[PDB]
Amino acid sequence: MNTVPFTSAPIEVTIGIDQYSFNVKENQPFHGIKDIPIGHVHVIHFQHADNSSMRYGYWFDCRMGNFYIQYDPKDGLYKMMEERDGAKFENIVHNFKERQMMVSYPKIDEDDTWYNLTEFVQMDKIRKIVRKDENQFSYVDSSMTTVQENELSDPAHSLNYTVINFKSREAIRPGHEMEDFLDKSYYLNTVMLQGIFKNSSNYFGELQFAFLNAMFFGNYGSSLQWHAMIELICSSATVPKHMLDKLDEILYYQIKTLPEQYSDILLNERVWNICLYSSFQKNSLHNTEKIMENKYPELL
Amino acid sequence: GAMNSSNYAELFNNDIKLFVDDTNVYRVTVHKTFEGNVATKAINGCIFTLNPKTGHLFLKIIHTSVWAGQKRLSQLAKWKTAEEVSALVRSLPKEEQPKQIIVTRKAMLDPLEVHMLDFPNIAIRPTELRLPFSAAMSIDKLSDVVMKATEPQMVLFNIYDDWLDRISSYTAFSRLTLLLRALKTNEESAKMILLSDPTITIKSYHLWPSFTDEQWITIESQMRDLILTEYGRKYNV
Ligand SMILES: CCNS(=O)(=O)Cc1ccc(F)cc1
Ligand SMILES: CCNS(=O)(=O)Cc1ccc(F)cc1
Repeated sequence: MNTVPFTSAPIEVTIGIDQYSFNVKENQPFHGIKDIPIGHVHVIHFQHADNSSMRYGYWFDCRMGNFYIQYDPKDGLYKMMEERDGAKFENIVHNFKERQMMVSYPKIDEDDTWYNLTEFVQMDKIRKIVRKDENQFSYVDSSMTTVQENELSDPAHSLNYTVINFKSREAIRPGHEMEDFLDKSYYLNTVMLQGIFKNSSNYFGELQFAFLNAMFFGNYGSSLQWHAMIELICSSATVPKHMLDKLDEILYYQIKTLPEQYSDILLNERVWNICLYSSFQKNSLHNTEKIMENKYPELL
Repeated sequence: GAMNSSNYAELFNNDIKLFVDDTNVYRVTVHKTFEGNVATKAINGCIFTLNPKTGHLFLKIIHTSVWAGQKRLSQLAKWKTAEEVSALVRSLPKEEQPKQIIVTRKAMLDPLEVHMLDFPNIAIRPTELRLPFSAAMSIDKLSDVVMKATEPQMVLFNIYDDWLDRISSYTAFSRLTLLLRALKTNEESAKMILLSDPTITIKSYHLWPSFTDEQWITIESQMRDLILTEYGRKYNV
């Protein structure tokens, strides 16, 4: 069980750690988060009390280094940094634990929620979408645009999600126009799974990474990416059976975790109605359809 | 974006454009079977592709053999339309290719966009105008060539005959749409107007009768009356 130590908390802030959150008051004696489960990526995220604008945060994996948070009064945000001196770090941490200045990652033993939301998310793959090669952790915020958004403006500050475009030459084989547009299996299986992503583990990972950035940061381009990746599978007549079964589980846990009050902005009516009720896979997502119908029947 | 009453003169500027109407591509007669079920029999159809500035009509005849063994024919017809329009564009010299294609029905937008991906600079546009191009098969010479076709064929016409020698494109399009609207609302009457008088011939190389300027004014007035009349007989006013 690992720890993320904070130099201090100089400004009042709501801090998220994965699906959990807690409020810290201005200058409260808060020195970080302990008992973080090893084996998963994690995200630590922030919303300032004075300017709820810009939720921002950091994706990290404690197996890759020792990471701490220190507020920067010049740039006005809580920054993640890596400490390379393992012994100085173990020392500052043991001290803060002894003084009980840390919150404990509050995981219920029965609860597999975070695993289920991050099954194909890993820190090395995350860096292929969010780029800052000099750090082992990745910053994301509410306003960052995607490569596809930038085509339709700062490149370094962009989420490189794989561009999916149903009315594109990549999606449509010359001579198979109607076939490929009405049945996206060649785009899904040949172009994306066999050519770009390399397997379904990578496709599922980008789909999951897109959802979590949409949910935790209100990142609109990530929401677009999540829905496009769902729609590409649902609009394919030929999908491996194991992929459909896994997608049903992935979406079930996403819909389960979504805040009820954000469904209006985080769920696209057209995509979900098309996916659940019109698409080739309308009958292949039993768990997702049941939770959607019982939790958000208005959207449908 | 969409083409409507506000931007109407754009049709007659010097940017090449085509209207595409797919109404008459998939045509059927509905009938009873020996067992008392209902079946359809396809008949030849046509794509109506028209340059409104010059009157050039590219009439691609759709022979019933294209439907043999195919399913979901009304959907296929939209994609077949888009395939044939794309093939027409590719066949034209670059300087004759359109800058915009206006589809008369919004269901043609995605099929045509997908078939024209190789032409990113050709705009595919809908329209809010309710144009009467479905009535093209009420022009006797067009109906005749479609029904006689034994194989896929493209036939070129000038739908304005020689009118552009005497009138502008705007006026020629207005006359065409008036004639077609009349033929659509009451074909028998419209055709009686156009041809009751047996002293006005249709030239071999033309589609419509050889009316003088004055006769066109009478004709046009008679078509307006017809349209308002039928609008009366329809709504009881
Ligand atoms: C403030 C500088 N200290 S340090 O260099 O030892 C790295 C570190 C800082 C704060 C922590 F909570 C844990 C580690
Ligand atoms: C073409 C890029 N493929 S990828 O394998 O990097 C997708 C991916 C991105 C982020 C993840 F957390 C997991 C997977």
